[PDB]
Amino acid sequence: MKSVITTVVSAADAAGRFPSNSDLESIQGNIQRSAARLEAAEKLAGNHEAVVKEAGDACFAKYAYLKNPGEAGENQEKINKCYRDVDHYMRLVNYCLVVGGTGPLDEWGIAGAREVYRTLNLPTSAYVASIAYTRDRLCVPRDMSAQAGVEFSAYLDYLINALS
Amino acid sequence: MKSVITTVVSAADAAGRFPSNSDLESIQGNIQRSAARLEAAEKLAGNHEAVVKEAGDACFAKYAYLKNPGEAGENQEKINKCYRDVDHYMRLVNYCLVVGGTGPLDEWGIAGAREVYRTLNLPTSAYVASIAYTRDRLCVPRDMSAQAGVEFSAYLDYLINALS
Amino acid sequence: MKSVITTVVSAADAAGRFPSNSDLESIQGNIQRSAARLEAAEKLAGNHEAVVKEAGDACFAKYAYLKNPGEAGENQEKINKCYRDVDHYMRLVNYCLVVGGTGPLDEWGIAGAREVYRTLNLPTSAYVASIAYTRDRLCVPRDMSAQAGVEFSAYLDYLINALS
Amino acid sequence: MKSVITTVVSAADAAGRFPSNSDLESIQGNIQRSAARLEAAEKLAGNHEAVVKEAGDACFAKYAYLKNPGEAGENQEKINKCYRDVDHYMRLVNYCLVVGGTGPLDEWGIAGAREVYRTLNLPTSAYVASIAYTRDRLCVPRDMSAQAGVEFSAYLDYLINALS
Amino acid sequence: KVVDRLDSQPSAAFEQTKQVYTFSRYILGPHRAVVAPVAMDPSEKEVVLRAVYRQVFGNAYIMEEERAELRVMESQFLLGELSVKELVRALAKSSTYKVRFFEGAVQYRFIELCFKHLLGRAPDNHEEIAVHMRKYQQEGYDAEIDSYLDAGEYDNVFGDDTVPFLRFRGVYTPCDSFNRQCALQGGWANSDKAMGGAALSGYNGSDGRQMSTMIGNYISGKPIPYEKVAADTPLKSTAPNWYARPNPALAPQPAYVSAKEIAELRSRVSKLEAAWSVAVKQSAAAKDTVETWRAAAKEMAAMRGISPMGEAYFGGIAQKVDNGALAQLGNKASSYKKYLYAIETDEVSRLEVDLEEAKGQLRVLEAAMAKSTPMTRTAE
Amino acid sequence: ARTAYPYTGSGYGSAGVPYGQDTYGYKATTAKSITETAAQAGVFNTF
Amino acid sequence: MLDAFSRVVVNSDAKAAYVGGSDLQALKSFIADGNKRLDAVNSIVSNASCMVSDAVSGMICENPGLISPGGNCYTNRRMAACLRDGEIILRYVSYALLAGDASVLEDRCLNGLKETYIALGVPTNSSIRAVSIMKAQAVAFITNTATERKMSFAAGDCTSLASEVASYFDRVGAAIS
Amino acid sequence: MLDAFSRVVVNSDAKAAYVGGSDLQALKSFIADGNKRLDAVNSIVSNASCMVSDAVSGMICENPGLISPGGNCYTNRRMAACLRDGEIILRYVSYALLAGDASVLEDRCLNGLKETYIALGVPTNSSIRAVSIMKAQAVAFITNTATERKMSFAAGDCTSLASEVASYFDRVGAAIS
Ligand SMILES: C=CC1=C(C)[C@@H](Cc2[nH]c(/C=C3N=C(/C=C4\NC(=O)[C@H](C)[C@H]4CC)C(C)=C\3CCC(=O)O)c(CCC(=O)O)c2C)NC1=O
Ligand SMILES: C=CC1=C(C)[C@@H](Cc2[nH]c(/C=C3N=C(/C=C4\NC(=O)[C@H](C)[C@H]4CC)C(C)=C\3CCC(=O)O)c(CCC(=O)O)c2C)NC1=O
Ligand SMILES: C=CC1=C(C)[C@@H](Cc2[nH]c(/C=C3N=C(/C=C4\NC(=O)[C@H](C)[C@H]4CC)C(C)=C\3CCC(=O)O)c(CCC(=O)O)c2C)NC1=O
Ligand SMILES: C=CC1=C(C)[C@@H](Cc2[nH]c(/C=C3N=C(/C=C4\NC(=O)[C@H](C)[C@H]4CC)C(C)=C\3CCC(=O)O)c(CCC(=O)O)c2C)NC1=O
Ligand SMILES: C=CC1=C(C)[C@@H](Cc2[nH]c(/C=C3N=C(/C=C4\NC(=O)[C@H](C)[C@H]4CC)C(C)=C\3CCC(=O)O)c(CCC(=O)O)c2C)NC1=O
Ligand SMILES: C=CC1=C(C)[C@@H](Cc2[nH]c(/C=C3N=C(/C=C4\NC(=O)[C@H](C)[C@H]4CC)C(C)=C\3CCC(=O)O)c(CCC(=O)O)c2C)NC1=O
Ligand SMILES: C=CC1=C(C)[C@@H](Cc2[nH]c(/C=C3N=C(/C=C4\NC(=O)[C@H](C)[C@H]4CC)C(C)=C\3CCC(=O)O)c(CCC(=O)O)c2C)NC1=O
Ligand SMILES: C=CC1=C(C)[C@@H](Cc2[nH]c(/C=C3N=C(/C=C4\NC(=O)[C@H](C)[C@H]4CC)C(C)=C\3CCC(=O)O)c(CCC(=O)O)c2C)NC1=O
Ligand SMILES: C=CC1=C(C)[C@@H](Cc2[nH]c(/C=C3N=C(/C=C4\NC(=O)[C@H](C)[C@H]4CC)C(C)=C\3CCC(=O)O)c(CCC(=O)O)c2C)NC1=O
Ligand SMILES: C=CC1=C(C)[C@@H](Cc2[nH]c(/C=C3N=C(/C=C4\NC(=O)[C@H](C)[C@H]4CC)C(C)=C\3CCC(=O)O)c(CCC(=O)O)c2C)NC1=O
Ligand SMILES: C=CC1=C(C)[C@@H](Cc2[nH]c(/C=C3N=C(/C=C4\NC(=O)[C@H](C)[C@H]4CC)C(C)=C\3CCC(=O)O)c(CCC(=O)O)c2C)NC1=O
Ligand SMILES: C=CC1=C(C)[C@@H](Cc2[nH]c(/C=C3N=C(/C=C4\NC(=O)[C@H](C)[C@H]4CC)C(C)=C\3CCC(=O)O)c(CCC(=O)O)c2C)NC1=O
Ligand SMILES: C=CC1=C(C)[C@@H](Cc2[nH]c(/C=C3N=C(/C=C4\NC(=O)[C@H](C)[C@H]4CC)C(C)=C\3CCC(=O)O)c(CCC(=O)O)c2C)NC1=O
Ligand SMILES: C=CC1=C(C)[C@@H](Cc2[nH]c(/C=C3N=C(/C=C4\NC(=O)[C@H](C)[C@H]4CC)C(C)=C\3CCC(=O)O)c(CCC(=O)O)c2C)NC1=O
Repeated sequence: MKSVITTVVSAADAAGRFPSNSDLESIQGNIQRSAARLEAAEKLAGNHEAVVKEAGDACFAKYAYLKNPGEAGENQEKINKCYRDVDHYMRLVNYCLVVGGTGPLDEWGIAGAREVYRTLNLPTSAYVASIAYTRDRLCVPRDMSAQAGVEFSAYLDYLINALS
Repeated sequence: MKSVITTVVSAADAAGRFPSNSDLESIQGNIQRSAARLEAAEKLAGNHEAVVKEAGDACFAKYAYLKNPGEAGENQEKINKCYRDVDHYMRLVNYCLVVGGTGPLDEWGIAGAREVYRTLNLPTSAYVASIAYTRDRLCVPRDMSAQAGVEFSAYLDYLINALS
Repeated sequence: MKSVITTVVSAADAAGRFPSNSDLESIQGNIQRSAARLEAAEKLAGNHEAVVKEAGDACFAKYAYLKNPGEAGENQEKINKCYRDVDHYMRLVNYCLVVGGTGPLDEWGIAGAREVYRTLNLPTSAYVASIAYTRDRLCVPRDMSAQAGVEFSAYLDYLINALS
Repeated sequence: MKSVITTVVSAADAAGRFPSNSDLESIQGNIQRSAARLEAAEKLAGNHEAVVKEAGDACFAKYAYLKNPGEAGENQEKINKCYRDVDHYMRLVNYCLVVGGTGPLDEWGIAGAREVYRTLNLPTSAYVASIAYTRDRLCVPRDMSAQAGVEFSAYLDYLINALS
Repeated sequence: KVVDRLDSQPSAAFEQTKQVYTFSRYILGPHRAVVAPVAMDPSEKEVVLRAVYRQVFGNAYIMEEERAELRVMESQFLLGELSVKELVRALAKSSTYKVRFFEGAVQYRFIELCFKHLLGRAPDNHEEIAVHMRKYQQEGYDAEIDSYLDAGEYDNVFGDDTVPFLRFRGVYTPCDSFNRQCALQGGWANSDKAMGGAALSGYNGSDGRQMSTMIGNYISGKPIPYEKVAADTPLKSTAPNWYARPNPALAPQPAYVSAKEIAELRSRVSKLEAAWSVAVKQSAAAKDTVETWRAAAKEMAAMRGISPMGEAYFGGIAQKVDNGALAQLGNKASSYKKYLYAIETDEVSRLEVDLEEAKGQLRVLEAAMAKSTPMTRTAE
Repeated sequence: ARTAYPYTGSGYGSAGVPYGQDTYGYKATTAKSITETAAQAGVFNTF
Repeated sequence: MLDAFSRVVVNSDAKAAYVGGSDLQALKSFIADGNKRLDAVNSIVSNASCMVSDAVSGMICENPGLISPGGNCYTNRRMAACLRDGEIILRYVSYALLAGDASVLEDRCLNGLKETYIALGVPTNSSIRAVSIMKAQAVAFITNTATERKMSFAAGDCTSLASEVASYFDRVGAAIS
Repeated sequence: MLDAFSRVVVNSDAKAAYVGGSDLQALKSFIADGNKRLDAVNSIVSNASCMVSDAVSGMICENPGLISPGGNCYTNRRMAACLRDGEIILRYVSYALLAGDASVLEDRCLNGLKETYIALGVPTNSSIRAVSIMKAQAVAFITNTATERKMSFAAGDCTSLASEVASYFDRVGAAIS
């Protein structure tokens, strides 16, 4: 997983160097920013049932054609597997808020997605519709604090940019 | 120069990635630690004409044989060039306190030193004697603050370990 | 070991060739010069006690500061290990007079010396002082013959140039 | 050209070394053996009229079928070019006796011969027949001295082994 | 002996990197060794693969439609069966390497390209080019690639697990080979499809002639002009980024140059070299005024030398200082700092700076004085 | 003679170079103005 | 490559000067609005995916001749390379804005890019236009003046970072010219 | 590369002449003082370590602008590289003196060196001076006229080998010019 830790000690390992002042100095920011980026972690972890529910129907409200026969969400079990994917992506965003980098996203949701979504006819626009609907519904003093909202939206946007 | 900045954007450039949250998070420690590591910079910059003086005679007090004929410090201009080298090394430590990494040291004092000091018969022990004499004479509330003294001693001993 | 033999054999092996007339012609000089370079071998081998003794005290006579506390020759066992090193180097010069090339020197005294002498604070100038003191005390008709003295001094100064 | 000189200074150039005592020692054999190998050089150079004459008719006496129509020596100008080739090979052996190695042979008679002799239907056995006829007609005290005859026969059989 | 062994030799057991690489241009830019570790995350396998595709194809875009070719042979590396050298052997014998670098190329271009891909180096001399041409013409492309990899020079330098990289050796036998190496890799924003001309000549950019320059430089020993080594180069992608007294980076050539400014500059440089060659002889002989008196003043200063603290009362008053290696002889902090302004204070050194910069200004003007007929001029 | 960089001046302490390289301490202005220099340059006509 | 801190170090190393209190006024002001610099870089890398398809399509809806037969953006392969080009330039500009110094821009992206396009036949007029539309998007995203996306920020002024990234973009444009 | 023996072979191959008795008076005289050639090469390679540090330090006390800030020998890395190409040039000159022919000097060391030093910004004036001091050390060590090291030799004359190595050193100097 790419984080603040695993970046600076692989740059040191590739050069064969001991951890210098720069290495130690990079982890000092992992002390300051982790008060903000971890506050969104339990906020998403405790209320993760009202966000998948509110994103999944917004995806089908933007694209009502998916429930037609021959399409991706034609029957009930396909919609059940569709809500499971938004739950998976919100779990990976919850993980990335905890590591402090885009490690778990890039390993478990991003790498190889552009092959399986084209092979199984899953439209990526309907995937980014739910993430964008989660993105604009962030009441910055009500959902979380200000910097926790910044850290949450910066990981939502990253998944949006990577899926498109 | 290896610093907190140039490490995380070359790791991103080698992977072809945009600056992620780890890249931004590494520079947050460059905001906290730069209050301490810059406080030693003007302290060394303003009083650099007493530290070179106090290190140079300690080098010759440990090794009085250098003033013998045929040795490295036999005449006056060689001792004049010897004090200039300690001034050079303290200037590079002053630079490394400002960048925040061991960049200027590794570029301008470390790389290729082990060839020129063996070719021109300069004993490296007499080089590290002056740096060690500067290292143990750090009165931690009197010379500077505590963390500025830690940041100063960590760059002095890096040069000590690299020269030996 | 680099010698006259391992020189033509390795130069041909790399080309996949049989030993040609140049390969045979190179060993003809190993017949002429081995009368001179072997005459110094038993001369150094039989009187190898009066040379280490005369080099070791000349090393400490040039550098009396080594017997100070904290230095390299502060106690008795360190001086005992110091005379052992000059015995080692004269044994390697005795081997190189027998091999005909700088094989045993480059394998057993030269490779990796510049790391251990800097790590253990052994001054290389005090190492080359004893070898130079051996070098200028070669009475060319009294110690050995003329060409044996040339072959001996050419291996002493090779070690001098390699250590500095 | 591969000789005693060009071998030992390319081995030194590939390693980045100055000419050591092995490099000087290899050229000492080029002083001893050059009294013998140069004595055959003017002996072959002064009497090269009859050796080519002697070898050319022995080639056609072993193989009388070459003068048949459709063969290699069917007309007069082809036999004229056939004697020119034995003159070329004896000139290259004369050169190799002067350099002291198989340089000029390997550059000018050996490299690429196995393509042109197969493309132009020149039988290599008829080439080595003349060289073997020159080889067994070496009266070791009458043609030259003993060592010069050894050096001459060692270059004749090298060409014999390379052509077959 | 400042350099012990070269990089063509195998690495010693005492050093982590080669000794030549510690003070060359190796430590500066991204042309470094990328070693695959012995157990790898599926994260950090892609760090190796991206460096391989950056190196072996030599800066190619490679759309993922052109990656579904190589999804078979990458999988043997992702499992951990293929080493890195067998991976570049499998990648060179694939078809996308062939259609890019073999299938529209003159033989000189293909040989000099796989010298740059499979090794970190330029073609050294002509004799090593001819042996590879004759290796291809009798055995084919498949044995031609193994002629590069399966010899001495690959395994002593890269081993089996470092990816190839542009080698900054520091020790060049044929010299020009450094200039050919710097002119073969054209900096960080170049490729071989662009430098080989395989896109302008191609039809809709595909089916391009992979033509080559500098084949007159291989055959005749005629070395590379300086503009391809200083303008677009890995020297400035792996630059030290410092203050050079002559700046080695060339200025872009000016439009509307005249012959009058060239004539006055060529007179200036001829005055400067004549001034330098006479200022040389006076230096180190009459360099100092207190030099004859240096031997005289030492014996006057040798009196009244004392060890402990407090001497030289000079009448009733007690205070005194002395006791200091640099101070015992009257020197101050400014006595060693006079070497740090020598560029603009030494009378000899001023001429040497202004000689080199007048030369550097001169050299670009005759590059601009290669164009004559439809060339409008100004009045400065 | 020496100092590849001679100096200006006259009287004792001189070197052989007039004061200002032509005995002109404060020299007149020879350059033209902006639009003048542009108009004679021949290349900035549209400007 | 260098950054804003090391830039003054090579300036002081040219004269063997210690970095004194005069030099640190410029750098302690670099620390004071460092949070604004991170907040400015985060706004660009968030919409970097829209910025390339925004700019390249704007460059098309101006010079149709690029999608003309024989044109430089006529093939899917050539259109993918142009979209790949745009992203590389946007990546290095965001490196230079994060570092506070333009050094990593003009030895890793622009050094040798002039000949790369000349030798390829890439038309420089449209290359200027694709960079200037991205510059116009950068000043809109830093000053929070995009038409249809507004991002949450602490209140204050940000025209200095906007002028810095505008200074990087015409460096790119003058390099490819 | 060639040597003294093969040099006359390429001269005879240009006319298809056998090497006759006229050509061998130059080469049998090359064998007669071959021991003086080995004794001359051995004196240079013995003090080759002092020769570079002798010459480069002489080039420095010539011109303090090299160790000036921004100068070409200002960094430890640059000083190590200058001490490195002092040794390479001394190595190839000792190759050429051992071979008796200047061929290995000007296709492995000097071919392409001038435009390398032009492209690097290496000042050629000091490059001439570092080679000339090494030339002056070479004639002193061959003729046994060094100030503080004398080597044992058989008595005789050696100005021919000294003039040969002096002829190699200005070949180096005219190449780097
Ligand atoms: C973990 C992080 C986290 C969030 C991002 C929000 C997310 C969130 N809030 C609401 C639900 C709500 N969200 C809001 C908030 C707002 N409505 C607006 O029009 C404004 C834009 C904004 C305040 C500024 C309101 C007012 C409701 C209740 C009514 C509604 O749905 O709008 C819902 C629908 C299900 C539910 O009622 O819970 C969700 C998923 N809550 C969280 O716990
Ligand atoms: C760890 C990360 C992770 C994911 C992101 C998902 C991704 C994913 N989705 C599906 C599989 C599917 N995914 C969807 C989802 C959708 N179809 C749509 O139209 C919408 C865009 C979306 C619902 C909102 C559907 C409908 C299927 C069934 C398709 C099929 O069975 O062929 C599959 C095939 C195997 C399976 O059925 O699970 C995978 C790997 N799974 C994962 O393990
Ligand atoms: C830039 C950083 C910086 C430092 C590291 C110190 C460095 C320093 N202090 C002193 C000089 C001094 N330094 C000390 C300090 C101490 N003496 C001790 O025995 C204790 C170990 C320690 C305090 C805890 C004292 C008491 C003096 C004056 C007398 C002396 O030299 O000891 C000197 C000798 C020249 C001089 O008098 O100034 C130097 C170089 N000052 C600085 O400005
Ligand atoms: C930027 C970093 C930088 C350095 C570290 C120095 C390193 C350095 N020192 C010397 C050169 C020297 N350096 C010393 C110094 C010493 N001898 C000793 O016994 C002591 C260990 C020490 C004094 C305390 C001496 C005496 C010389 C002269 C040696 C000579 O001229 O041969 C030289 C050769 C050129 C010169 O004379 O300057 C160089 C590159 N210079 C630099 O530019
Ligand atoms: C294996 C090779 C070999 C040598 C190199 C010498 C080495 C040698 N000779 C002497 C010892 C000696 N060496 C000499 C020789 C000389 N004194 C001079 O002033 C002249 C320069 C030179 C003769 C030309 C003399 C005269 C002595 C006895 C007195 C003395 O120590 O000087 C010693 C000291 C111990 C001893 O007495 O044996 C040594 C190590 N002997 C050897 O067996
Ligand atoms: C085969 C070749 C070979 C050598 C050349 C030596 C080299 C050598 N010397 C020492 C170790 C030592 N070597 C010395 C020697 C000296 N210190 C000085 O000041 C003088 C220069 C010199 C005496 C004249 C001393 C004093 C030590 C002890 C240092 C220590 O124990 O840390 C060690 C560490 C292990 C040990 O104690 O033996 C080694 C490998 N040993 C070898 O096996
Ligand atoms: C350059 C080197 C060199 C040589 C290799 C010989 C080569 C040689 N010798 C003879 C010619 C001869 N060669 C010999 C020699 C011998 N006959 C024998 O039966 C014995 C085996 C052998 C002496 C031991 C004799 C006796 C003749 C004259 C008659 C004859 O042809 O046999 C011929 C034929 C043409 C001629 O008459 O000259 C040739 C080419 N001479 C040389 O100048
Ligand atoms: C420098 C080294 C060197 C050589 C060794 C020869 C080799 C050689 N021979 C021939 C060419 C020939 N060579 C021969 C020679 C012979 N045919 C036979 O049956 C016998 C084996 C042999 C005579 C004894 C003949 C008959 C030809 C003419 C074949 C042809 O013209 O097709 C050719 C083609 C060009 C030409 O006609 O010269 C060459 C390169 N030439 C060289 O330049
Ligand atoms: C390290 C820095 C770096 C870059 C800046 C890019 C730039 C770049 N683009 C191309 C290659 C290309 N670049 C373009 C781009 C364009 N053509 C146009 O008309 C538009 C103006 C513009 C897009 C906006 C096109 C169309 C090609 C393909 C040319 C072809 O296939 O023939 C090449 C040659 C390699 C190749 O063929 O893919 C390079 C180096 N790549 C890099 O590695
Ligand atoms: C003729 C063809 C043509 C186009 C294709 C568009 C493209 C386009 N957009 C902008 C101008 C812009 N383009 C963007 C880019 C984006 N805006 C967003 O909200 C997204 C995040 C992202 C793409 C998804 C932004 C942010 C601006 C600044 C103004 C704004 O949108 O608020 C500009 C430069 C100024 C302008 O002309 O308006 C152009 C050429 N306009 C055209 O004239
Ligand atoms: C690790 C990720 C990381 C970040 C993304 C930034 C996040 C960030 N931005 C600001 C804070 C700010 N950011 C801005 C910037 C702007 N405001 C505007 O109205 C303009 C649109 C825009 C100009 C570009 C301003 C004006 C402040 C407040 C002043 C300041 O703190 O410097 C602050 C301080 C206030 C706070 O949140 O506590 C932080 C932490 N820092 C980080 O550590
Ligand atoms: C095969 C033949 C061969 C050579 C002759 C050398 C010469 C040589 N030197 C340098 C490189 C250099 N060479 C010098 C040398 C000098 N600068 C001066 O002012 C002095 C006049 C002179 C020393 C006496 C310096 C200072 C550099 C470093 C330039 C830099 O680091 O920017 C380079 C470029 C590679 C590099 O950066 O290291 C080469 C090829 N190396 C070789 O492989
Ligand atoms: C201004 C700076 C300056 C220097 C650093 C020295 C360096 C120096 N030495 C010599 C001249 C020489 N330099 C050497 C080299 C050496 N001599 C030895 O005995 C050792 C073996 C080896 C270094 C350890 C030799 C052998 C000579 C010839 C004269 C002699 O020493 O006997 C020369 C050329 C002629 C001359 O000027 O004398 C120079 C520039 N001289 C200077 O003017
Ligand atoms: C393997 C290593 C190897 C060597 C190093 C040389 C060693 C060597 N040099 C000379 C011999 C000699 N060397 C010289 C040279 C000189 N005399 C002077 O007074 C000048 C200073 C200097 C000129 C350069 C002279 C004049 C002779 C004697 C003449 C001669 O033998 O040619 C001799 C012949 C005398 C003898 O020792 O038996 C030998 C073997 N040969 C080798 O095989």
